[PDB]
Order: sequence, then C-alpha cells, then structure tokens
Amino acid sequence: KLCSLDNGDCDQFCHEEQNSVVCSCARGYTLADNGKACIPTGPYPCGKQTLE
Amino acid sequence: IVGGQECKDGECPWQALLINEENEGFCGGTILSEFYILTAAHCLYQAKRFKVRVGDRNTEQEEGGEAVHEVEVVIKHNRFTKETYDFDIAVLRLKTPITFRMNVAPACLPERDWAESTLMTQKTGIVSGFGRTHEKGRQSTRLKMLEVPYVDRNSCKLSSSFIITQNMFCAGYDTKQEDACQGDSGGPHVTRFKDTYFVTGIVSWGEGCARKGKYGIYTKVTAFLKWIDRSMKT
Ligand SMILES: CS(=O)(=O)c1ccccc1-c1ccc(N2CCc3c(C(F)(F)F)nn(-c4cccc(-c5n[nH]c(=O)[nH]5)c4)c3C2=O)cc1
Ligand code: NA
Ligand code: NA
Repeated sequence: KLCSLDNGDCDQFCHEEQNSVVCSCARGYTLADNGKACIPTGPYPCGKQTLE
Repeated sequence: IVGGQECKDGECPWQALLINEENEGFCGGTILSEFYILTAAHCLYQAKRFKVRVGDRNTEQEEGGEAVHEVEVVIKHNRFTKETYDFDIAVLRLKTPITFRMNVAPACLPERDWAESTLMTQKTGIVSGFGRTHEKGRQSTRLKMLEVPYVDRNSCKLSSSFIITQNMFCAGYDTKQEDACQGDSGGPHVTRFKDTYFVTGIVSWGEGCARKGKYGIYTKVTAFLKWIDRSMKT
C-alpha cells in the first residue's frame, strides 16, 4: 500500500523508493526527525491559514 | 463567486486581486511567494496597465495589512489563444516583495505526481474571488470562497460545448446553483491536505455562472509546475 495507505503517514509529499515510503515537504518547510512531519522554517509558511 | 461564503479573517490569505488604472478589481491571482503571483493568461487582455492588491478582503475599506504591488515582469504562456482558452496561465513577478501577515501568505505548490494522485483525488477544492455574485451582476466588494466538488473528467467533457483539454479540469455542482463567475478568473482553486492548502487550479472559464449541468473550468496547475518553477527563476 505505502503512499496509498493514508499518504504513507506523510504530512505532505509521499514518494515510493525501493518499495518504501519517502516523505518530503514544500519550500519553507523542513522534514522532521521522524521523516514524516513538515516543520515551518519561519513565519507565514505556505498553505497555512492566518487564523491566529 | 455565486453562493458560497465570505472569506473570514485569515481564511484566504493567498488571494490576490488584479486592479486596473481605475483601481477596480477585474481578475484574481494566487500568491506563490513574496515576488510571484499566479493568474490566468486571458486576464492580461482585460486591462492595459494593472497592479496587484494583496491582503484585501473588502474593496470599500482600507485594511492596513492591505498592499498594492506593481508588476515588474509579465510571464505569459505563448500557447494561450482565445479560440481554445488552452494554456490559460500566466506568472507575474512583482517590483517589491509581499509582506506576509494576517490575510497575506502564499499557497503551496505541490509536486506533480502527488498533486494528481492525492490532491486531485480529494472530494473537493476551494475556489475564491471578488467576482460576480450572480451571472448578471457587478464585481463583489467582498472576498468570497466556495467548496467545489472535483468533477469526473468524462462528465466534464459531456457537460461542455467547448473542448476540455488536458490542461483543464471541472469542479462544481450539476444541480446546486453555486460556482465561480466572471471576475474570479485567475484566482485560486486550492485543495486542503492535513491543514495545508495547495494551489491546484486557476479560475479559467465557464458557460455562464452556476448553470445547471455546467461546471467551473480551471487551468490544471500540475500540467505547468516546471514552467511555473522556471518562471520563478526568471
Ligand atoms: C471564447 S470561446 O470561444 O467562447 C471559448 C473557446 C474555448 C474554450 C472556452 C471558451 C469560453 C467559453 C465561455 C467563456 N465565458 C462566457 C461568459 C462568461 C461569464 C458571464 F456570464 F458572466 F458573462 N462568466 N464567465 C466566467 C468566467 C470565469 C469562470 C466562470 C465560471 N466558473 N464556474 C461557472 O459556473 N462559471 C465563468 C464566462 C466565461 O467564462 C469564455 C471562454
Ligand atoms: Na480592502
Ligand atoms: Na453547475
């Protein structure tokens, strides 16, 4: 299943390499230590509503 | 936007408004970064000289966080033609960078395969704009948004009098009388994925607005990611 199973548990981009899930993030985000979550590098990261 | 809801504070921060010499909004745009706006190529024929308004939600009131940006470079797709409305995409490079703040933030550009398998396969996307609130009407003074179901590609082709190319996609309702309209052109169609909004479309055209058995036609952003990436380096 990999990327077809809940986006491979990635926050954002899910890729398949050697029958394994590889997560990546858009610009302005850094991939977290767990290699799944995407952390904003600074204020106003892309795609976030400014509700606060 | 016909129907839908007003964009509340901080809800549609990627929305840009193209304004003519008379300071009236005529098309939308999407903030991609501090120097770049994504819009429709056909919007560039709607005004001789135009500027970009960001952080604007109400065109009657000055919003403080609201700013006017001049266009330095217009990057228009050479393949666009009024006969087909194919390749309805343009990138604008601004003279000064946008200050991101409440109501001003870029939408994410997804990667092609993931957008197609993951974003495009979600039930819905969100279209927003200052366009007409009824097929026959004036431009809205309020920024509106509307959740629009992704429309099956076959149903899309059958619904239309015109050729739906591979650079286009349908979204909207068959019966429910809510859709994007004139003046929303160039604006965002974004898809939410785990609380992150990715730009998936550019309001392109439609046969009327909110007509039964008809849909909003969007430029498919995935078909132009390399061209967009390239435009941002130049
Ligand atoms: C050039 S062509 O050879 O015809 C051709 C050749 C080949 C392909 C397309 C075309 C083509 C057909 C119709 C149009 N037109 C027709 C008139 C109109 C009006 C109106 F009615 F307000 F005037 N609004 N509007 C508009 C604008 C933006 C969104 C929506 C929308 N989104 N969702 C939804 O339901 N509507 C509606 C249009 C529009 O796109 C423009 C071009
Ligand atoms: Na305003
Ligand atoms: Na419809």
